[PDB]
Amino acid sequence: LTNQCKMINEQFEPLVPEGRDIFDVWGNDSNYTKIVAAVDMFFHMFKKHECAS
Amino acid sequence: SVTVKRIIDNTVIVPKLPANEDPVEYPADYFRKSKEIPLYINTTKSLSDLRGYVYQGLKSGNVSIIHVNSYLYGALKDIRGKLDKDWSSFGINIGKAGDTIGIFDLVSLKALDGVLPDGVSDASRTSADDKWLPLYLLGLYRVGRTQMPEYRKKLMDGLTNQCKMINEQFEPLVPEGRDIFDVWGNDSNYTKIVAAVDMFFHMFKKHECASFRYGTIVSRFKDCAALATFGHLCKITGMSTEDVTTWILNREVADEMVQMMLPGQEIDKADSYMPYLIDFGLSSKSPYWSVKNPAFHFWGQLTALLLRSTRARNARQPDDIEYTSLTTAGLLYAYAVGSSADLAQQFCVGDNKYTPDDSTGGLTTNAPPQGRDVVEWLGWFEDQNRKPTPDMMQYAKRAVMSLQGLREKTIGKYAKSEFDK
Amino acid sequence: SVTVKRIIDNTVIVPKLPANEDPVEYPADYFRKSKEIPLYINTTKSLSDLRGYVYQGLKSGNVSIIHVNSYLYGALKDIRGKLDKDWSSFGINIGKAGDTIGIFDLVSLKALDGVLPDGVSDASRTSADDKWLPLYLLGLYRVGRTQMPEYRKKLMDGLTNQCKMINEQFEPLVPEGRDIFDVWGNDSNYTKIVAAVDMFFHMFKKHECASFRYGTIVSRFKDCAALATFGHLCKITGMSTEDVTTWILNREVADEMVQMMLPGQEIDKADSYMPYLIDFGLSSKSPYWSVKNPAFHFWGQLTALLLRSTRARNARQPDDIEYTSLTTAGLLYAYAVGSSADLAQQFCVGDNKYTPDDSTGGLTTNAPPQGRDVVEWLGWFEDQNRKPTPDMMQYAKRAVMSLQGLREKTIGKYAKSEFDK
Amino acid sequence: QPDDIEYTSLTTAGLLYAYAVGSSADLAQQFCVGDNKYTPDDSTGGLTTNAPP
Amino acid sequence: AVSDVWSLSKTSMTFQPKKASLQPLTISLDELFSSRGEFISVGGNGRMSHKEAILLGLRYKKLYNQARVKYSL
Repeated sequence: LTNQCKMINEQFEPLVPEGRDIFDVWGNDSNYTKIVAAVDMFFHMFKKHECAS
Repeated sequence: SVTVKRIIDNTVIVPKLPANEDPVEYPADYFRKSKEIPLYINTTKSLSDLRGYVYQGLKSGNVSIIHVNSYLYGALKDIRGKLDKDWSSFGINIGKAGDTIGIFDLVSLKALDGVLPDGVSDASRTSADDKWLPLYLLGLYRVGRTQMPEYRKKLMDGLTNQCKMINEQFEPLVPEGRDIFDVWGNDSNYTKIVAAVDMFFHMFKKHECASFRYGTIVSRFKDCAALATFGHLCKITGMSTEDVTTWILNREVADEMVQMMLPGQEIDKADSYMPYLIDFGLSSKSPYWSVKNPAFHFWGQLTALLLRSTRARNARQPDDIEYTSLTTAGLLYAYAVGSSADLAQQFCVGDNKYTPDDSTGGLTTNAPPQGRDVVEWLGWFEDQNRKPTPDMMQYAKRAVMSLQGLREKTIGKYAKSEFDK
Repeated sequence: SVTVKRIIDNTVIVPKLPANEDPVEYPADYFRKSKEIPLYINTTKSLSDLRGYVYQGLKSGNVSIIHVNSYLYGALKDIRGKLDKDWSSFGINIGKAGDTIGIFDLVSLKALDGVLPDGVSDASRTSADDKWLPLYLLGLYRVGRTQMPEYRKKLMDGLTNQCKMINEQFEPLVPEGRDIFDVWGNDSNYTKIVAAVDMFFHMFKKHECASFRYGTIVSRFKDCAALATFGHLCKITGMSTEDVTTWILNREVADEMVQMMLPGQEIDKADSYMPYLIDFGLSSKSPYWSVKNPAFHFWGQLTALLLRSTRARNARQPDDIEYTSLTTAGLLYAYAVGSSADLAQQFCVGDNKYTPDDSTGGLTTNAPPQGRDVVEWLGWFEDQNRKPTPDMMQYAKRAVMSLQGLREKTIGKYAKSEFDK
Repeated sequence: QPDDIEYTSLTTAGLLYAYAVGSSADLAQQFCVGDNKYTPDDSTGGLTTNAPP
Repeated sequence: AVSDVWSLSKTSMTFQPKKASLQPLTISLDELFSSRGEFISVGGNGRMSHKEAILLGLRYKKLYNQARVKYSL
């Protein structure tokens, strides 16, 4: 909640008690793991691009 | 020593690890491609209108950096400052012997229009221009960087200095008004302004508007902690740069030292761009960070700590380095220095002490060498079976014994639990 | 030592460091370019009005320094003193033979137009000027300076000497009503008034109004702390300035000593401008700051501490200095004087103990030199293999083991955590 | 700490390796101004070999 | 006694004070050494002269350099 403020606004989404009970589901979805890996692999090649952030 | 065989199987194995190829970016290589520093500021709004968005933007916590960057340009357009000599850095002749020059005299360009906020405005303040507001914008660059429990202490002297102008006031909030200006240092353009002001007033030292440097002075060598640690070691031992180099006894430290001392970076000359390599965007990976020189950093601080350094306690203990051998090398250096105070008469009223040669040998020499010649000490340590002496360990025990309230993962904490058993 | 080779690949390395060089500013050099110390007193309109603006300004915690300056000028304006001798400092002739002189006969002018609005005032106040109010405005120079809680002893002090004329009153509040007079010492006109008053009454010590010095006295030799420790060291050793100087055993300290003792700065003059070089704007970087002589400060205070000093306990430990060498030199010196009281009979009735018949017999020795000559002690120390003796160590232990309540980063804490174990 | 492994043997091997690394530091001159130290012939002597490698 | 220079151990030497009014230091080998072994331990030979033995002998109470600047030595 500091890197998202670099662009335009400061906004926070998840809550306190069940804040972590919604992200551990995502790691089970194989397509989501394929998305974050492909993104990381892409910018590992093109580090000088501004979207490397 | 390349091919490795498994004994039982009589089979070849190739030990290998993931690659690590993150090179450092040297200041000189920037000017080798780009011959001008870009600064994108949009001047669409007047001085009075730009003043309005910031005033309420610090209170509400909703402040656009574009408005700040435009306001900082419009409040520092002063062309004050006459040069008496040539000013050139990396083949860039920005000034000559005649010109009355100002800041922003690098390369100035314009940013694309499309600033969407433009909200929460106030036309109350008018005479609060070149007084207390712009100096406070530069001062929050200091406060935002430190993530230590030291927010009030950095907001103590970065507020009282502004009261000397008109009024004693503060805008950002106490609790939530601390995370707002942490976004500021991420903005490429704002950091270019902070470095440009501080560089300019480092040249024009005597100029009456040099007071801006308060809060701006922390940008100089801000990334160059590895040069600082080296500087600090020279002062703590009282030896020259050349001679401190010869007491490097570890290969990793030597490689790092070579990296830091690459010719043609203008490190030793005063008025240069290099002290603000990251801030200007000349570099994105500084060769002078203390994370890119981990072994030298560890060996430097530890030796300084054993020599009673007041700042080495809270220094960073780096990960993934050859601790044990770096510790022995540090202990030896510290021990040589601290057991050999080269005390000599400096002044006289007629008579003085002289002993160029009167030292007799023939088993008249059990004690460690007198002086700080690494060749001699490497001789002595060789005779000590390359193993630290009860006396070396006692020196270290005495050095760290009284350290209190140390923090985790520090060089002070390492040394204490290493030498006080 | 210039060229450093790396042994492995025979590459040349050039060890260098960032330049941190700010040349010290000597008092005499000011009068090389200017012949007058300008006192921009600005506004000088109605004492009765200024009285009211100031009185409420201190009560409401919002008073303009311009109003304070103008009030102080008009209150001390008429103070006169008749000279016996000539008065000159750094070439500039202040007074002649039998002239009648005021405190402000040190160059006065007018400047920037912009009088601060009413703010807060009341006409109810009578004529209690020369009575207590200006002394208060001079005495808050002392109060708004200290970091440690001593303002609850300094503001309380401004009540014994304040009420010599009329009743008892204190204007600034307890908690946040302190930062108002903190800033004053940054308005170069105000500091010039405090220094002038003091310098005037240091000359005319017999004047009836010499008690104005109860507020201005700490303005003198402020910014010359290094000279004080040099003086303190002479008084605690009992040696001459010349003898103490022969006991410098570190090059860094010698360098600093040469800096302080530059000829032609009127340091030992009776009534000079130099005890106020900063406040009078003669200098911006005092050659006689402890900060500009770190090694000497450490060496001096430690020696004094081991000699039972009641000042040194709380003396600030500097950083970036050769602590180990300095400590040993300090100890040796401390031990020399602490072993050699040099007791001698001073008075007789008809019989006195004679020493000129015997001072040293055959063989009866194995003890330290009985004088305080550097040369004999340097000779003795080299016989002791240049390492402090158990007895030197027990001496230091005994000197520091009894002191309690030490603060951080002080000479006291350093010595205790070095010798008490 | 993993389960189902031979702790006692891995400890001895680990102790010996660490003791070997810890006893013998790198320690060699890297830079020189005029003179430098060497010892590529002088190993021991000597029979004072009541010491580790 | 042995060795060749140890005979002179009982005979004393005198060194002239460097300062105007001081007493000349009268010293001997049997005063700087306890027996015989100490002399050979510190680095002594029989082929030594009486002075060279005495100068080496100024190491018992650790007082050579102090004597060096205080006496004709």
